[PDB]
Amino acid sequence: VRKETYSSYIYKVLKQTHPDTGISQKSMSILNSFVNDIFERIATEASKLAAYNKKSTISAREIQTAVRLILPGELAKHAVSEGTRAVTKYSSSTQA
Amino acid sequence: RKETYSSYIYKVLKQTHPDTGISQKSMSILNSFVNDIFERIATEASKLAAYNKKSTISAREIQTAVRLILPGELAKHAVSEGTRAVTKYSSST
Amino acid sequence: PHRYKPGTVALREIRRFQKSTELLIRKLPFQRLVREIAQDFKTDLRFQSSAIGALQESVEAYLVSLFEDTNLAAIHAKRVTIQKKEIKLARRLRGER
Amino acid sequence: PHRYKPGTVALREIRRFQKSTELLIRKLPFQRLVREIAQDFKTDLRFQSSAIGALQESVEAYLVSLFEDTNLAAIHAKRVTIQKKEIKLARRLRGER
Amino acid sequence: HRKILRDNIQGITKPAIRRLARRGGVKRISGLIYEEVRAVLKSFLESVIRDSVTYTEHAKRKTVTSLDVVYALKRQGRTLYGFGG
Amino acid sequence: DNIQGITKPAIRRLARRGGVKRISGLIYEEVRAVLKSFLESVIRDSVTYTEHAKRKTVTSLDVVYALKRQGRTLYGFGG
Amino acid sequence: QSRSAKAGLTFPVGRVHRLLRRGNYAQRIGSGAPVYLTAVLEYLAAEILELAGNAARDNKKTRIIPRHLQLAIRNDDELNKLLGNVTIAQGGVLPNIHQNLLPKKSAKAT
Amino acid sequence: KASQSRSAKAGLTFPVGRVHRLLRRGNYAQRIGSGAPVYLTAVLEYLAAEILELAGNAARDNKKTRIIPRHLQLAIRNDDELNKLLGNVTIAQGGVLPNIHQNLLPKK
DNA sequence: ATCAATATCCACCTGCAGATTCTACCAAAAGTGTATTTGGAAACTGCTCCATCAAAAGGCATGTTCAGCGGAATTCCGCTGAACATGCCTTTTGATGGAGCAGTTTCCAAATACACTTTTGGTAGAATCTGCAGGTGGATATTGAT
DNA sequence: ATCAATATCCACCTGCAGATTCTACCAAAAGTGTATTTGGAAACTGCTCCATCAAAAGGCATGTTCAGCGGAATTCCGCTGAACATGCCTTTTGATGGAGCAGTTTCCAAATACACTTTTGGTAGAATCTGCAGGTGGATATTGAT
Ligand SMILES: [Mn+2]
Ligand SMILES: [Mn+2]
Ligand SMILES: [Mn+2]
Ligand SMILES: [Mn+2]
Ligand SMILES: [Mn+2]
Ligand SMILES: [Mn+2]
Ligand SMILES: [Mn+2]
Ligand SMILES: [Mn+2]
Ligand SMILES: [Mn+2]
Ligand SMILES: [Mn+2]
Ligand SMILES: [Mn+2]
Ligand SMILES: [Mn+2]
Ligand SMILES: [Mn+2]
Ligand SMILES: [Mn+2]
Ligand SMILES: [Mn+2]
Ligand SMILES: [Mn+2]
Repeated sequence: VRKETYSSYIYKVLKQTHPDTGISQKSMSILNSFVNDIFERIATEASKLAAYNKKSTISAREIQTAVRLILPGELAKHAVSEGTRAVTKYSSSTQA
Repeated sequence: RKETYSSYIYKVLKQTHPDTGISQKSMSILNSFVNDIFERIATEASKLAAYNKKSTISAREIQTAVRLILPGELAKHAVSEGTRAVTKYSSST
Repeated sequence: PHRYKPGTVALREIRRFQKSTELLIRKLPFQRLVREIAQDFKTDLRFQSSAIGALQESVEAYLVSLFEDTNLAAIHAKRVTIQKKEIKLARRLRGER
Repeated sequence: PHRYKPGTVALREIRRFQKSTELLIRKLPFQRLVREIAQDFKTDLRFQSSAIGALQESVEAYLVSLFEDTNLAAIHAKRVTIQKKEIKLARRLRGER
Repeated sequence: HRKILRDNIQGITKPAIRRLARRGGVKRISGLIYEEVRAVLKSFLESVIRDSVTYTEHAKRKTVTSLDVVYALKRQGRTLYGFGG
Repeated sequence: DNIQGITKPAIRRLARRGGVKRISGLIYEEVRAVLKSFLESVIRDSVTYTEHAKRKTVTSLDVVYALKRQGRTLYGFGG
Repeated sequence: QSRSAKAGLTFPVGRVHRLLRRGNYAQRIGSGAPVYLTAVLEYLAAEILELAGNAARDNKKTRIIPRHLQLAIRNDDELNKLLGNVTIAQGGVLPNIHQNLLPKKSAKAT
Repeated sequence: KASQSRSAKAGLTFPVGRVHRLLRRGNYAQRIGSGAPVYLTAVLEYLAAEILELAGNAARDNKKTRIIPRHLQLAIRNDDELNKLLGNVTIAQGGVLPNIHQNLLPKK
């Protein structure tokens, strides 16, 4: 049976910036739980948001406020930045 | 036209101690209590299910749920009352 | 003249306030504070009435919760006077920074 | 005839142990206890290796974390030796009850 | 002259603080406690208002409700009864 | 006594990593107390997950969820 | 006849079933679950109500108010644990004054 | 005809479609907006690189090239924001930041 | 300040658990096209209730005196932990039948559905009942000087 | 132990906010009965990796010596509680304006519902490159006897 993680990615992202740097087995297991940990953290606050506002949907605005609540100062800043970029660069739903 | 458990809480109260009265805010607190725990259980149930590759939350999840989220004596008595009612719900064929 | 040995009326006070449950910070002054604090986030914000209460009941619950712990950090240093240093430790152990 | 002053190997050990991240409880003993304890919940229970790994890792982490708080407790009493009364306050000011 | 007021953390009077610690069983209060207590009280409200308003802003509202203060509290482990939810 | 198996040294070590310099005599049996009381609260929760998953073995992710609902989240073993 | 009735419950089994559905917990919701939960929820409501009244009773009163709730709670190994990180508005604190803070040196009778 | 991936579109290297999959079936709400998964993935990859960078430095600072848990710990613990975000998280094999209270040392 | 006895450092080199470039097959995603479906963002607006100014009213914060007693600096000592060398028993290590956990096919008991039809718990309201806060008083404690 | 100042208690009192009591319009609910889609418990056994044990490692247990830490006893001052008085502003009761929350309807952009097509990250795993833990020997810092 197949099981997937964020490993490949975690690794490619590591390598992108710092090429001659590697990652131990446990380390990858840990960084994976971190992602999942936060994934839930966020998706859950989002769930509650919408719920709170008789809204049946999770937009980006929810994922936003969530991110805003969950993450700390300077890190909530950078996240949201990265969030709204990725989306805008995604609405180039044409050529690109 | 918001809902609330006030109405039943009051019954449940009177059933045993008919004389006793429950203040306005005392009632509001109790409502919170019920929604709170309701919340904890459902959520735990929801996970027990998810953890175990199931699409349905049965009374079986609800039970384990209770076991995980309540203290011994409360948990004990809950599982009973729980089983009880669900057994009597099937007795009514 | 009549004089109550120091610490006697104080105990009268402890017994007193643990028996009651009314808030202990002046309402308005408190409201003021909340408003001030909030201003630093969103300007021209209207506060539902009860939001101040849920806010106040909240803080007061905490400060009292925190004081008990503080008082335990005092008796610990074989003292009976809460010192700025207790709060530090008291908060440090409930884990708050 | 060489001999270290009372408390010089202590720090050597503190410094020595904070640099590492090796588990500090012998595994078998721990393993037994974990099992002894689980027996009271269900008999004839099998334990994944890692499941016992997860426990020791976390239990130790916890104990270490508590010892720091305990030490702070002792330094608050102008002492440098952690007494039972220390762990006690450390826990009380954390909720564990 | 006629139009002057002030910002308010000193609005938390020494007598008040004394009272809280009183209900908390404190019998003897060293003088450095007060500004200390104030320091804390501030960053508590600051922490709760923040999250609590992040909620109003999301509701597109401009009126901090109570289930606003409430969800904010819950979010943080401090759960409150007697105001909704 | 297996709980006795948690040798006087191990307690000592943890307490070093913990930053402790001088350890009073009582600390040892006390630490054992804490330790057991911890393991118990965790395993009860753990095993409960086990019986629900109708298994006889206690998985690593069983400990993990237990630890999670206790507010003691762990990284390094899955989940 | 209502499921509440068909179960001996006074709590809205109907309601709880819906809440659970429009609550996002599982894809599906076992038919018996909502029953089992409504029972668990009724129980607790009564348990506290019982201890709550008792506190009112002891204070010579007939109307349960928050201090009673808060007293019932902080004095019950069970409830005080289930409601460890919950705050009762207008509840107060269990009366308690540490010994080191009390007066004297042995002046009892002998 | 030809086509890239949604991750490719957003300039991301973390699985956008997957995060969208998990989001839907993760039971959080009836609907999952089309941008939400893109936004979320962006955040995640961010933090992902954020710990990674820091954890890397931790390692390199010690003339080592492979990140082991100790590095992640030292990393998380010194970072204010991460340390706060992961305060109730314990890292298997991370040790603790070295720190010996003054009242226990003679001077130095 | 002067040795020793040891602990700590660090540039130097090496074998093995474990990372790496490789080719590669693919169940399962992720993507895509047309069709069908809808839950929220916008536009309008009824009324609840948040922000105010008002001028009396006194409960309550603030400042100053006074000294009682608690906290801090300081001396001395009994004893409790740290250190240390030892040599035995308990834990660590490497290998293995096989106890149970995952992997997959399955067939209806059980759970959605969409439409109705019967029933019940919230809501603006009106005659009215009632538990207890807010006060006084005389008896009964509790404090503290003497 | 006694006497005076005070605080607390305990019983009878009562106007008033907030609970008790029917009345009844009703819309959002909850029950009901097939038609019908689906996940969970079942039966099997393929496949890890758990429990068990023998054998050489090495950490622990232990009794002795004693430094120095803790806790007692002591002394003293200045910090904070008790008491009392001054007048500031908080609290209270409206009365009044209108900012916004919130109930409704609405229609279409954006999202769900498959069928079908292209793409990909997971994997078993042989070939093989390599980071670094670990064991060595000599410079270099730290600790304590004097
Ligand atoms: Mn969206
Ligand atoms: Mn009083
Ligand atoms: Mn108790
Ligand atoms: Mn009980
Ligand atoms: Mn940072
Ligand atoms: Mn190449
Ligand atoms: Mn629509
Ligand atoms: Mn006047
Ligand atoms: Mn004096
Ligand atoms: Mn004294
Ligand atoms: Mn078998
Ligand atoms: Mn009815
Ligand atoms: Mn009264
Ligand atoms: Mn000393
Ligand atoms: Mn590929
Ligand atoms: Mn090395």
